[PDB]
Amino acid sequence: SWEIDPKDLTFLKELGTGQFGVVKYGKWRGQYDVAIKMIKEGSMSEDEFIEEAKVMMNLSHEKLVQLYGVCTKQRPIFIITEYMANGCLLNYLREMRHRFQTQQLLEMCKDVCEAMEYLESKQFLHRDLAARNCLVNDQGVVKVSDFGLSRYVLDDEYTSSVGSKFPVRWSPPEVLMYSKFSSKSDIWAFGVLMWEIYSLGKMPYERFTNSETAEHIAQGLRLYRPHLASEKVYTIMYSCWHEKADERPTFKILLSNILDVMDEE
Ligand SMILES: Cn1cc(Nc2nccc(-c3ccc4c(c3)CN(C3COC3)CC[C@H]4NC(=O)c3cn(C(C)(C)C)nn3)n2)cn1
Repeated sequence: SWEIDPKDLTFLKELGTGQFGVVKYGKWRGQYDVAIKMIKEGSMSEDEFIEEAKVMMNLSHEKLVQLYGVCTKQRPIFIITEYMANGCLLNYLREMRHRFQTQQLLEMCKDVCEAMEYLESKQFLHRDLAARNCLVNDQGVVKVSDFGLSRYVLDDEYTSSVGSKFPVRWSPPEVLMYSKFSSKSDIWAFGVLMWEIYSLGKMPYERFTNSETAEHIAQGLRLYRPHLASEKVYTIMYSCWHEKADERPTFKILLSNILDVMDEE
């Protein structure tokens, strides 16, 4: 049921390369757009991912990039997902031609927050939430992508909290200090994502290295208000960065807060 026949795929354009190698745009059965991850040899814990894929198939939300199936009888294995015509949110934000209105930026936050409230309701962690792991469709809707996949990455530079690819700038102090992941580390990352959206894709802590960032966060330094964020919007993103994880909100509370600011606005 989770298996797609790779003979049903037509490959049409290369999208780029991520942690697991090349991703392509194609058609399924001559008709339906898909994205196809071609998993590079050595990059993924494949047997564990294949077992988890059964669970991921049943995650379905309008603001989550849908997993359609896997092709596992051959190597490389393929992961087939919903196709998002406008690519990753980070690059979308950096395209100044869009001249975004702050109401559009708030709606991007709401899109992500609805997806994360859904994953929270299933006790499912994203584990690498960030604008680079969200995607944008042809209607400008933002959806959350590649949730949970961090668990199957074999590259130590990504897994090690001091590795060159670890998401230091999206991590709370208890992750940096103790590798304590929880719902509340996804919360922290979501606040950084809101900051990315309102900063039109600037790098968080852009004047600092990863090592310096970890030191400053531990000492209580925080990101500060982006020029395009109202005071009420900044209060929501800042609430995600309480030092004490248990003082951070849930995604349900964050969603209610975002909807309130939409009414103000
Ligand atoms: C340009 N573009 C793209 C579309 N559409 C579209 N639609 C659906 C999916 C995709 C897509 C999804 C993921 C990735 C790419 C594409 C390739 N992408 C390149 C740079 O930007 C093109 C790099 C990132 C890659 N990340 C991973 O594979 C990945 C990462 N993780 C971790 C969580 C870090 C473990 N796990 N999997 N792209 C339109 N234009």
